[PDB]
Amino acid sequence: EVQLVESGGGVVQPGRSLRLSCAASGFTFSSYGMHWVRQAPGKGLEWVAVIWYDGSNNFYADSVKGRFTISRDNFKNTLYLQMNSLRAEDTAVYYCARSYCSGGFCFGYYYGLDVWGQGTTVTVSS
Amino acid sequence: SYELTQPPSVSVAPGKTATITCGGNNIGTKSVHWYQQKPGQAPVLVIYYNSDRPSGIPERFSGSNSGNTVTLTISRVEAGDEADYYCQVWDSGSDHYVFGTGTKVTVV
Amino acid sequence: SQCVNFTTRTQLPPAYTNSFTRGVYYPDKVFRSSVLHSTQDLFLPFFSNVTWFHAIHVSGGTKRFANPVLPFNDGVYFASTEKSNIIRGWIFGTTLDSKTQSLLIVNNATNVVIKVCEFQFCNDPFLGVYYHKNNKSWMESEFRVYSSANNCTFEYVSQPFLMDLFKNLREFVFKNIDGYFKIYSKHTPINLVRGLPQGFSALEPLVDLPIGINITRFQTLHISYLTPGAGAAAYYVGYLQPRTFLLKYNENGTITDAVDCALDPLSETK
Amino acid sequence: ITPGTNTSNQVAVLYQGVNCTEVSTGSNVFQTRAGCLIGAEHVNNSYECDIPIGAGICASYQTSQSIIAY
Ligand SMILES: *[C@@H]1O[C@H](CO)[C@@H](O)[C@H](O)[C@H]1NC(C)=O
Ligand SMILES: *[C@@H]1O[C@H](CO)[C@@H](O)[C@H](O)[C@H]1NC(C)=O
Ligand SMILES: *[C@@H]1O[C@H](CO)[C@@H](O)[C@H](O)[C@H]1NC(C)=O
Ligand SMILES: *[C@@H]1O[C@H](CO)[C@@H](O)[C@H](O)[C@H]1NC(C)=O
Ligand SMILES: *[C@@H]1O[C@H](CO)[C@@H](O)[C@H](O)[C@H]1NC(C)=O
Ligand SMILES: *[C@@H]1O[C@H](CO)[C@@H](O)[C@H](O)[C@H]1NC(C)=O
Repeated sequence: EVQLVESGGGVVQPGRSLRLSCAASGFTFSSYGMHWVRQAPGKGLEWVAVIWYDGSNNFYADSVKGRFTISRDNFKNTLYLQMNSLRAEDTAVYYCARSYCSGGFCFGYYYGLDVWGQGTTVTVSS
Repeated sequence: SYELTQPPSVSVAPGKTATITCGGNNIGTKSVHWYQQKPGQAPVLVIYYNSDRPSGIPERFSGSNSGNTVTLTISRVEAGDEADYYCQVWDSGSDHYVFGTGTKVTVV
Repeated sequence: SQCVNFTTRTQLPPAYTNSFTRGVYYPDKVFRSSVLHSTQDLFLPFFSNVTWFHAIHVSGGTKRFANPVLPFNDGVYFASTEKSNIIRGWIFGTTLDSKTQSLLIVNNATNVVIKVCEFQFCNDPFLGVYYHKNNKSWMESEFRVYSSANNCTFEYVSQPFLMDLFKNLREFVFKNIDGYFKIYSKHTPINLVRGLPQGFSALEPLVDLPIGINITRFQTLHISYLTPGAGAAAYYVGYLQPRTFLLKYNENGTITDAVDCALDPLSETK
Repeated sequence: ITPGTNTSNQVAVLYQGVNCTEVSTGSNVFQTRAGCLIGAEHVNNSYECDIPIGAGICASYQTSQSIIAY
């Protein structure tokens, strides 16, 4: 039953905010580090942010630093992405993905994003 | 930022093999993962830890990382293998997960 | 860089042992042959109390065991018993924050780095390695020791090398005198399985750095072996004191034996 | 007061001209006319003088060997 369900996407004008969600079920959510990866239409994959298994560490992408905030609720099995000061270049489909944490470390040497969500569409247009 | 280079497109005949080149700086010291994304759906991990396959990926896929030569290999190419492939690493020198530019694999 | 945070921070209880007769080093660089020479310097007194800890280099498992910050006093004899090079270096200073200068002596796989800066050290200084299965070799790729380093007053990077990632005993003496941080070192392959080995071995001068800072505390830096998912290294700390020592030089110049004059009336008579 | 280091590392200490109260300090104190002797077992036997201490008091190393004063 391992699955990831994104939601919260929508159509928004520049400057406005948006909170994305990613419901996880079928596995041990607190044992995986969660990622956000966006894909602009017709373009490649771009890594957004990561949060470790217990939310003690998080790393952001330069393009979203200072505007995006990542968080997780471990008693609800949900990953969040707060997106403020959105720009037209934030238009993409946003994916969440899991990756196994070794023993308190979610660097990504031994494991990759083995399970991806369906995705949620974000469009920023005037 | 840390750059990951890939050839934009690779063409192969069915039954032959395709080789996809991931270009990185000191990538011989990094652990490369590969993702297959057929148009319309989310990407799928096909190679992790440079050469390990997940439980469901067929044995036709394999990866290498030897002598600054990280490579995804698909033997006995089928029409269903027509997808975009990305390499991906964790670059601690910049605290960034970096995805490659991508390679479109069309089957001639 | 950016420090790695640990939610569960603990440290093993300290343990106590005895210095036996180690810590002797060459005070001067004068060739002396087949003679007894007497000098009063900061020496590790014979049979001195020593505090020893462990450097846990593997997690198998979400508990971060941290090294303790120890006093420096007048100088330190620091020894390490390990198979692989787990102990990588130390940080020295008084406040160990951005308010004062701080010395950092670390040994990454490429070369040795010595920097004296206004460091803002991490809560848990981290050095992480991962095993490259396709190359059958370990590669260190995590170095998160300090979050900030400004107004540096010293930098030194040794020539690159390849560190190999039967125990090894690595002994050092650190002495902060007259603006010079003097380090003496010695390496021997020891056969012991637990505890500091009893014996005599003169430490040779490694290097004296004109750092010119005040040092009252220090902390040890170790390596972490990242594993997908027991023989940890052990280090020992003793403190120097102003003592008069009688050193015995053989025909080739090696210090073969020493007498701690003030240890006991017998040594005073010697 | 010491025998040869070739013999033992055990030694006795004489504090010259002091009382055995102002005084490392083992449980073998003995007040000689020359001072206070610490670490030598006083013996009622009489032997030849081996290590002179003074006032007719001498010290030897004898048997489990130990420094004795006599
Ligand atoms: C070493 O130190 C401990 C306390 O730190 C003390 O109890 C012990 O007696 C000391 N050993 C010696 C030989 O003085
Ligand atoms: C470095 O020193 C200068 C003056 O020596 C001071 O103005 C500056 O603030 C210092 N750096 C930091 C980060 O405070
Ligand atoms: C000095 O070195 C020579 C070199 O063989 C050796 O024969 C000699 O024993 C050494 N001297 C001492 C005192 O060990
Ligand atoms: C120590 O005394 C013994 C006699 O018991 C003698 O054989 C030996 O030569 C002495 N040691 C030295 C260094 O002369
Ligand atoms: C030593 O001191 C005690 C008490 O202080 C005194 O009775 C005794 O006579 C003294 N003996 C000598 C030899 O000074
Ligand atoms: C020596 O003899 C005296 C009596 O003459 C006695 O009081 C004393 O305890 C004796 N000492 C020893 C060590 O036997």
